[PDB]
Amino acid sequence: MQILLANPRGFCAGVDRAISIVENALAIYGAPIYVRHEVVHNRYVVDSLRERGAIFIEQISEVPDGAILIFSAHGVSQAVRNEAKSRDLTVFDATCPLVTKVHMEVARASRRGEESILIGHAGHPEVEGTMGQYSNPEGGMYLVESPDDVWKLTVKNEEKLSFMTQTTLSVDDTSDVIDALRKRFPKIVGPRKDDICYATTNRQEAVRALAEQAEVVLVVGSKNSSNSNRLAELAQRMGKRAFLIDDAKDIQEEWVKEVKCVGVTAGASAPDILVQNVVARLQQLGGGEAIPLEGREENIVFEVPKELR
Amino acid sequence: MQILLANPRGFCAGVDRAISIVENALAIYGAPIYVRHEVVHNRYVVDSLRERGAIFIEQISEVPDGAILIFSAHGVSQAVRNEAKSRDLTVFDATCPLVTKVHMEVARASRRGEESILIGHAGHPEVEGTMGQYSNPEGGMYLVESPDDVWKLTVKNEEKLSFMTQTTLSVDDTSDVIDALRKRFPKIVGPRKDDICYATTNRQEAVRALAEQAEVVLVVGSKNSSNSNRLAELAQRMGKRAFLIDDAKDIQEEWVKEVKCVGVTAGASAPDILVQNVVARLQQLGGGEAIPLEGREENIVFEVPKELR
Ligand code: DMA
Ligand code: DMA
Ligand code: F3S
Ligand code: F3S
Repeated sequence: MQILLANPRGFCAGVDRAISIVENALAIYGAPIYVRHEVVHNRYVVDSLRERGAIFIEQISEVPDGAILIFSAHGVSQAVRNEAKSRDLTVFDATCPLVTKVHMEVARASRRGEESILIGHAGHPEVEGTMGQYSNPEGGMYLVESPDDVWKLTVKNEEKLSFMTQTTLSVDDTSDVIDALRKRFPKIVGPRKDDICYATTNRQEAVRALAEQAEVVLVVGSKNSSNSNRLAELAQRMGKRAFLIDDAKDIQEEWVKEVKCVGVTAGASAPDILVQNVVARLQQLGGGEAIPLEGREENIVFEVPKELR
Repeated sequence: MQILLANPRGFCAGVDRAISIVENALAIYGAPIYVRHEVVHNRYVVDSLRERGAIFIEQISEVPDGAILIFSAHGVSQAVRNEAKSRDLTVFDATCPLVTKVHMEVARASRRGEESILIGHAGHPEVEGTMGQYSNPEGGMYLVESPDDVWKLTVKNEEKLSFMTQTTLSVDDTSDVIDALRKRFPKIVGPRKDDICYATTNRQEAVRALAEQAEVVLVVGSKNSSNSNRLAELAQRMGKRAFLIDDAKDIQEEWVKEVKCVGVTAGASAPDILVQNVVARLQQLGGGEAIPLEGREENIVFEVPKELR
């Protein structure tokens, strides 16, 4: 059985920065360090940090006074940010710069009292944080997940309307939502294409290439990782059995039973060590040396705040 | 005399990467290493690299077969890229990712055969490279520098039009041109605001804050550096005497005599050592300890290609 590895795969710049922020905070201030929401959606990373003294909570009311709190890479609403500010807490923001970018556009629309539409998945922390940047009652902030949602949305004034998107969506599905938005609201303004980040776009391009060669695709990533789910979904849509797994232990023999070529990739929040263990398991199951496919080279790095070096 | 330092100032992520590409190529392959055009618009940087074995040329035809060629941070046209590709040369592209980003949009428009308008300064290498991404004869690629140029522009189809901008322009001036574009071509499409990079936006924001306290502003940068000139221009437009200088040696006593507060900043292509030397010179001219102003933190880094690390 041939083992192919998608390229690029794994850690993006926002995730590496976010994890480093927590690790450095722990090294500088020692345990415990509070983090609002899993720093990144990866069980291994979260479990490891917890073992190191990090405490993950969902609400600021779960954080003691005088404590150190870090916002996850997914970002937080202004309400959450203000609640933390009103509290006696030292705050470090690990929100990815590319999520913050969208936040600023929403804040701008809110200040102008102009309505905005966000394309994203309800319930996701990034959506909650981004929609949470809009506060002007005279305007409006709406969420749409599909063309159907666009088809039934009504706004106060479509002459002054803008849109933004979640950073980890399916490039193809989002394109369809945007087409619908422009057909429905011809005067709507937004980015050239979307707010989907480079890492998401690159990994989806990479898994598409992997899928046209592999019969089965394994995506290393946790169940609550949006970008990871989109990778598995993309492969499945291409007619390939694709599985989202946290570690090599989740691999079932039947999945690669008599398979001549299996492909492996990883979400933006999955550590390389997990991929290495998955490859080792596949090799125990008959796979040969892992072959990395040629791909788009990534060179972006986001540094931790000087205050945490 | 009080010395204030703008923040941020100096090296951006694109320049740091570009210089590192030339330095590492030299370290790995040794001299000579050929570079098309100045890697960055800074006399000191170019002179230093030349002293290290880099040979700056104007046309790829000046480069011998089997040699190593590097494209400057400003980018190159498709014609130049294809010329190098057909040659027996090892090519490393130091084009800044943020310039490449704009290149991609122009190529996209050319593919669709839709006309594009670039806001930029004629003669600049970045403009040459970006307009050089448009090839479709059925479309069109136009350059505009002012609102006036927009008023006089004639296009084939105003229904299918898009715009892009140079990365180092004046944020305020470009805003004026864009306002004119949308007023003239209501259906024109483009980015939310412009293609001015974070570094340019941040340095202009920083010099604005500096000029509010300083009576005189020294901008470290070469005469052919677009972003550097915009910093000096911004300070001068605020009513402060501004000087664009290559190094401490250019400082004239008369410029700062009796001056109570002098501010110092540097363009994206100027090394920090030059700023340190300028501060030293100002100190022997009566200046005190240099005081860094508080500013927007930058955390972006662009790694050199894996082959050159
Ligand atoms: C945009 C972002 C913060 C990505 C990090 O990956 P993740 O799996 O932790 O988050 P997501 O669920 O958005 O893919
Ligand atoms: C966009 C870019 C490559 C900036 C680097 O600075 P530079 O002085 O070398 O070039 P520019 O003339 O565009 O400011
Ligand atoms: S938005 Fe940021 S954290 Fe990762 S997947 Fe995208 S870079
Ligand atoms: S476009 Fe790139 S090289 Fe510097 S000034 Fe801007 S980052």
